[PDB]
Amino acid sequence: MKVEEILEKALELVIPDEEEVRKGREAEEELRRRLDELGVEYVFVGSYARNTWLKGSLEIDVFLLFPEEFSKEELRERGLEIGKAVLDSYEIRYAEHPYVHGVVKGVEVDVVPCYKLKEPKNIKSAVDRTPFHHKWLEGRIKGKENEVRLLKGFLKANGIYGAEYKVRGFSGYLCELLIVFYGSFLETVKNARRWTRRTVIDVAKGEVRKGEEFFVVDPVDEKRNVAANLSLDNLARFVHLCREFMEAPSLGFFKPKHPLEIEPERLRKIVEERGTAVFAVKFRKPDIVDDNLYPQLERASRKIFEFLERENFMPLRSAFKASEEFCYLLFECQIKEISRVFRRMGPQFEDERNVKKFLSRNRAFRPFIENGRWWAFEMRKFTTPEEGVRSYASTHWHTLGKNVGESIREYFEIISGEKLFKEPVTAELCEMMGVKD
Amino acid sequence: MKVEEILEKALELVIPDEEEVRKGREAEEELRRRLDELGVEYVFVGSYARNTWLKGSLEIDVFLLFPEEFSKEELRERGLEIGKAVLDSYEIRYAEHPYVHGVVKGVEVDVVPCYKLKEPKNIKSAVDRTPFHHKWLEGRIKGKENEVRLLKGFLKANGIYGAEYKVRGFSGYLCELLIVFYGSFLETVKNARRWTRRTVIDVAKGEVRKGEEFFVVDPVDEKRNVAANLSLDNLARFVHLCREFMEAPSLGFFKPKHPLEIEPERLRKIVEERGTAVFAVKFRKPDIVDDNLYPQLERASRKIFEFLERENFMPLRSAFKASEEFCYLLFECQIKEISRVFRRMGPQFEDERNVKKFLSRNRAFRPFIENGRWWAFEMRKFTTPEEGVRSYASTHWHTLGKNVGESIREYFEIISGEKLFKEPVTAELCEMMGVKD
Amino acid sequence: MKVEEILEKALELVIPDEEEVRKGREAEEELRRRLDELGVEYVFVGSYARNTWLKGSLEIDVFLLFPEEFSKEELRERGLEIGKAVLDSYEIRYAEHPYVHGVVKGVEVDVVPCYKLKEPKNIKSAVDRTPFHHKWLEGRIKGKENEVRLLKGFLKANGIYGAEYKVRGFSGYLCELLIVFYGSFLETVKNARRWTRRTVIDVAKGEVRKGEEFFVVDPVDEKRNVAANLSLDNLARFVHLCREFMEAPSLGFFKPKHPLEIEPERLRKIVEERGTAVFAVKFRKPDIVDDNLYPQLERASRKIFEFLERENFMPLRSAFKASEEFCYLLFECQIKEISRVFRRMGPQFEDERNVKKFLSRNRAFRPFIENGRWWAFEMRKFTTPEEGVRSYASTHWHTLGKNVGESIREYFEIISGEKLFKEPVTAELCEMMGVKD
Amino acid sequence: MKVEEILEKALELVIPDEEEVRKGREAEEELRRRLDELGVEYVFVGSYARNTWLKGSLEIDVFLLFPEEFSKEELRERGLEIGKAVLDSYEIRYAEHPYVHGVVKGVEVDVVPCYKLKEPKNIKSAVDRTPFHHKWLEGRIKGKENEVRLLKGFLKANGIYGAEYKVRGFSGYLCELLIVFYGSFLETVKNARRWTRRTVIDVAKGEVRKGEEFFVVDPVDEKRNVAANLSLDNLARFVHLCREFMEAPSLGFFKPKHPLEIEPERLRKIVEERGTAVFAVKFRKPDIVDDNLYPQLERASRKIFEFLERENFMPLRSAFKASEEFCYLLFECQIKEISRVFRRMGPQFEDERNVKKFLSRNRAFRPFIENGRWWAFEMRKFTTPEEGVRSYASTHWHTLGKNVGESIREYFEIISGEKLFKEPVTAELCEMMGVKD
RNA sequence: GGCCGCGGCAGGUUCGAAUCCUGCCGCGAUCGCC
RNA sequence: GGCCGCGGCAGGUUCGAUCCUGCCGCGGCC
RNA sequence: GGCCGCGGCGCCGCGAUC
Repeated sequence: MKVEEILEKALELVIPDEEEVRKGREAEEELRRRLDELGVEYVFVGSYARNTWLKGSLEIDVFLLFPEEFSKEELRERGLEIGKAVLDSYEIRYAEHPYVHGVVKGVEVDVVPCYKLKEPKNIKSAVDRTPFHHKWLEGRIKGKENEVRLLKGFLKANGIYGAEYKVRGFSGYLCELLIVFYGSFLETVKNARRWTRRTVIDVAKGEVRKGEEFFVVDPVDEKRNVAANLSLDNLARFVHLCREFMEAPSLGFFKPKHPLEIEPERLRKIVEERGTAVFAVKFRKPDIVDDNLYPQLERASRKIFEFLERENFMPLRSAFKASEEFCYLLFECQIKEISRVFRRMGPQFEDERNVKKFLSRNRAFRPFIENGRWWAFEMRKFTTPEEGVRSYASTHWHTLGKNVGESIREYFEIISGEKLFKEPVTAELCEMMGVKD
Repeated sequence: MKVEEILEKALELVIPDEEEVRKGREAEEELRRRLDELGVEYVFVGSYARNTWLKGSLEIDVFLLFPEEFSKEELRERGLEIGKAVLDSYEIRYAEHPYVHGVVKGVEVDVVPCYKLKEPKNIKSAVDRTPFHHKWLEGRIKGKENEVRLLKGFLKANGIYGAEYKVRGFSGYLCELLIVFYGSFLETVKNARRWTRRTVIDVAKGEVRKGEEFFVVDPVDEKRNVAANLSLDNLARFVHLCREFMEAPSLGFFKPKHPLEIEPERLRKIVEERGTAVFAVKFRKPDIVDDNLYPQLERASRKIFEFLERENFMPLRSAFKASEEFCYLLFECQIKEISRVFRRMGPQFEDERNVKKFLSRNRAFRPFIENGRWWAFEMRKFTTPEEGVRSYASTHWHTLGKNVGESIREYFEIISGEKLFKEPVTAELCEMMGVKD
Repeated sequence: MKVEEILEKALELVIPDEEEVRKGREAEEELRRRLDELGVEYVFVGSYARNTWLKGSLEIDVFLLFPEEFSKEELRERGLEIGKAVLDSYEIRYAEHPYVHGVVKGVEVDVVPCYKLKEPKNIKSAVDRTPFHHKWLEGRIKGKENEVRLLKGFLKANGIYGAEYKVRGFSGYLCELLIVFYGSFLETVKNARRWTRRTVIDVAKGEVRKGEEFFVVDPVDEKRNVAANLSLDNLARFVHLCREFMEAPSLGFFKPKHPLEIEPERLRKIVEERGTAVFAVKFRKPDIVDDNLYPQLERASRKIFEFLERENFMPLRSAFKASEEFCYLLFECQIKEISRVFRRMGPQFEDERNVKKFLSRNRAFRPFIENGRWWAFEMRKFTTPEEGVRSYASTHWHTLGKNVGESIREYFEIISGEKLFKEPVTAELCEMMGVKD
Repeated sequence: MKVEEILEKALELVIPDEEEVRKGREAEEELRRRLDELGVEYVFVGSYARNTWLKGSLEIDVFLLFPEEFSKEELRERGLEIGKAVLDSYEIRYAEHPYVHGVVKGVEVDVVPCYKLKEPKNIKSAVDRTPFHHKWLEGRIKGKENEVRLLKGFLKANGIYGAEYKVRGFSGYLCELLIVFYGSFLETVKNARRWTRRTVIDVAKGEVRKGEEFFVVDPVDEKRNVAANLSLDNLARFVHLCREFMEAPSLGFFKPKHPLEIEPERLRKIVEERGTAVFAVKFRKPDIVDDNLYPQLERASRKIFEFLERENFMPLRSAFKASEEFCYLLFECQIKEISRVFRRMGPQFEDERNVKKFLSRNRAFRPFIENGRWWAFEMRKFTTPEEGVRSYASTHWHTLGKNVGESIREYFEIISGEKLFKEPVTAELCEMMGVKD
């Protein structure tokens, strides 16, 4: 019902209120006062500094600017001292390098040390790019803050905001570049309908061209792809989302979807209708950050999926879920059970030695010749995908990711049938099988 | 035990007794009397003329020569007419060209018209080579007829004698060429152990060499392969047989093996242990010669096998049988049941026109994106190999051979489970599954 | 004396003599006989099959051609089986697939299994590319075999033939492509003088252009760089060698260089005069193949080099050496000894709290202010590069390569002075320091 | 069935048939005529001369009796000449002394030259004792030939007949002495039940004593033990077999046992259940006689076993097998994996010089004092028995037997897991793990 | 010839060997043994 | 006459072409 | 199997090379 009215109502869901702004302003003023006491060079960067952060996601980023002369150690020591002295309650977090996360008057704050550089050519670390990113945007994004907020809220409600591995979606910095390029949320959406997996957007040169992959050229560093970790599938989803929006605009595009929580009985009747084998590999979650866990959950799923393909259980899709205590690898297979007998390949009839060897082994049934080479009927170790995976996870745990694999070595179990519907994975199941609400 | 005594004992199971010879002599000289009255050019050829026919398989071949001053049409008229006016209880058989077949004083006889040719260059038809074959062998095979009979007996015992499509084995002409080449039965068996699927035996040039296929060069025409209809798997079986015989010689090799009759309950218990689906397509046998029938049964069997692979029922082997009234196509699949749901591939996400068309269809489940393409869960019309073949044979009867397919069109039934073991196909089922005695 | 006369004398050094060719032919014949006996499809490939192999380096490569339907497991099983059967004193090696290395009539052979492909697009495997490399070259290289041999000998004599990691030079395939491109060894050398680190040679297209890296396009796959593992410095050395050859042609360019082998006393005096700290980290060689060992020796020596840079010992160069039992990482530093006392950075003067903490630590000497920042004199844990490396190798063994690092972790020792000159590293030290003959 | 009838039945499996006697008798009488014409001093001895040879194991032993004047290599080459001019198809053989082996009219013959001695005082080698052994037995054994053959067959059916190193059991001569001592086969078995590892059987003195070891005094030489190469464990096995036989007599004791047939999968499941490390050392078999090979395989096994004990992998049992081309050294260990860290013992605390040296070695962790003594943590060079054996076999190949060790030096593999069950060692693995079915 | 058991000499391992393992020699045994 | 192989034509299948079908001549096989 | 580069926050994952 009228795009302009929808976008107007969508701002309410995204723009922070007076209270949250005032909460940030008071923390900012206190933060600067404490920093100025220490005589350190610093700069406020990121979403807060440009006023492009979402309602409910207030977080202040302060970058400490140190001379190029400093060592990495000196960069760390000094930085860790400034951070502790300036925050009410601090915590040492780790990324490319250590830094300090904490709180100032109720507001979350990151204090990150980096080098003060003259040109982007000296950029070695990623934290060294962040100040240049801010410098490039601070003037170009003015007046277009709410457009950024619309784009972010849009992506967030559809589960593709954030470039972290859990999402493999759009980074905040990517959104702001898109707004600078197209000028508004609506124009971004309109043009995105024609994006391909070979689209190259170059804000600095002000042009769109064709490349080898979907590439958003960092105006600060032409060799960097800002959308590097945006998956092909999430790109496709954004493009299709944009087509749907212009076709029939709705405020519902900006509203987070409520997961499908159906009764285990309806779920049982669905699986019965589909006639598939549905089961899960449950194991204890490794104590590691999301950015290590989720690529490993992806790897473990893929390996078991490929195994299921090789063993002729014909997997349809896989999925996974991480809770606080347990992880789950979910699978659906077209084959509930396969015959015990299978065909074992032998040598060609010409090979006297190896045929003799092949026929020497005792078997329940007689080998045979087909198309000039020997074959033998032999017996499978397992005849259901559940037991197949039980065997694979037992013996090939080392291939299911470093930490995920090691955990599966210590403990795992196969859960199938209606017992699986008791586990907290019904939402992932319904999504996996494409269940309509 | 030893070879020398084995072959001596084998000659008894191989050489026609004086009673069988006398039966043939009295039919020959009488048949010549009728060819002299009419005063027509004739010649006795084949296994009878060369005295190399195997015991029990007495059959006289008489070719009617006619001048080159005749068209392809004129030959059959005065050909068959001389045939009918010479044979007592005659009929008409169809293989290549029309010819007469009838019994004269006990034994059956075949009268084939053909041209009288000077050199083997004016050879248009295949029956034009038969005189030259006989003329090439009649001198060279003298003194080696028992060696020929041993090889024929050895082959007929193990179901690979005869080049007709029912057998796809060794022709009688091929057998005699091999004996002339190797000098004896024992030397043929000894050397054949080293035959490969690319061995070339050039009889006239007295050399073996490597080629593109198993090729026995016809002395009369170097471009012809005497072993053309000898299948690859029957070659393999002969090589393997020859190896086993030299290793542990026995008269049993010259005696046909037991029919192997298994009771329906042990057969049921076997199928259970294998865990496979076993079923048959039953239809009424077309009234055609075996050389037309068996290639069509092979085709129908293959087409259904390929359908089963394509539909992911994972067939193991197939076979077929033809009784007097019915034909059977036998199959064994590793999949008894597949899921109702399956994946249908859609267009890539950039392709808006086709994505819209792909998503417009109503389905029970939500389509999804994967690796840049759309995919849809859809439903199979059948979930068992039996039900799949019911559908296939019903709508694709036409491609199951000209006559076999037409019969299947008029009537067929799928027979599975215990009810199949009542059908007269137990021998073929046991062979197919490699059931050992 | 003339360029062409030298090339004529050089042919004697690179062309295989009659005896070696005969040794190859007879091995080939016996190998073909063994393979044909087994019925397998195969193809001779590589330098031997194309007659471009270098004098004294006779080696036969045979690829077993399997159908695409074979699984990897079947491919590997049938491959190894055939390899073990046709080769004497065989040996199982491990590349992409395990393959069989062995001997046939005194000649070394590789039997490698691969897929028989129709189009090069089905290639995701390096061994699958080899048959296509052969088909592309077998015709185009005819009449140019001696030119390839000239180029290989030129490269080998100067230690840059072979793309394996020990060499990081030119592969045989690359050499042959270059000869096809330029037509001769002389033209290749003449044009190579103008090569740069951005040169792109497109062989199939017969053009040269500029790119991001030195890139020789594989005619079978335009995405592949045939010179991928040619190091930058070895490219540089070849270009320089080419300029030198054309300037003053000599047969010496084709002759291997003999090691220096100077007396330990002379080497000692050279190091004394240079006034440098020269030492080695000695540890046991891991039982791994060259292609894993050498990249790890490169990493380890590089990591220790960087440590020495950080610790202000001012390294000049590093080198390494692998013997059968031991490995050596060699270093030369401009600093033999650094002062005990050093400068420790403190906080800026404004920071009252951290200054206090900084000044509260007990020290032998008083802290001081310089450029608005507090500093303190503190003591180094080590004062020689030998002891620094001793510490670093002890505590950071994990960064010196997985296998090399694990070895050093178990045992290493720092050798220097007269003890070092007794170790078998004289050649490497001389080269490292640029000692003239 | 009574014992008497079982023994009556057993004779059938044990006495050579009339054709075998006529074969040997004709070969004998013919072998004499050739020896008499030359006018050479000869004597028939051994199991044939006394008619005690077991069914199927016919061998004619002829000894050439030469004067004492011809020393060593004088009669060695002369007797060898006589051996050729009497045998049909001969061949030379070694084993502690030289001789000639061949055939005479299908029967196998040995021709061993030796000294003609007055009394058993002039004894030099074992070849000089044989005629005296024969002389001592030829009269006493008369009428008890079948008792000897029962004992021989009994032992052979249980793999403990023969003194050769592959067996380490009862020699034929020992068997005869035992029958002469106890009178019959049945009395030997009854009394053997009470044999201990200190039983001394003195035939010449007709008594049993208690001594230091199992000792059967040779009636020809009181100093030598006829049961010298009978192992303690085969003595044990025989005594246990005799107890079993008298408790529940059976003809089965005279029939050899078929090896245990077992699926690789069951074997994998077994090793999983046991939780042990099971692996083999595979290498090419040296071309040497059994009497040299097997003692070397025993030595190699023992050495590696002792290495495994020392390195705390806690081996259970070992075994070995020789195939046609390869040997296998099998091991089962209770430790699949051991920690990298271990304790190294240092000097006593008061020993200042040695403490200083011990502590001078740089190490990852701090040394410590325990019970008046210094200790340090250090790192193993391997953490699995597989890694350990690979290292040990590489460095200490020389000690693993003369020929066996040299072969290992050239090449060996370590095979474990499921790959090992493909090797022809399943019977041995079943035996050493005590697998029953 | 190979293996087995003792005596002698030379190495390796070690902070340090009469002893812990490798090698070269002498004397017996087994197939001292075979 | 059937089967197999090789070419051209017209339809099914699919979101749309890879894949199944039918029709005509060429070569092999019984 | 190891090495190099990319990605996300030194640890993981993915590409290139042998």
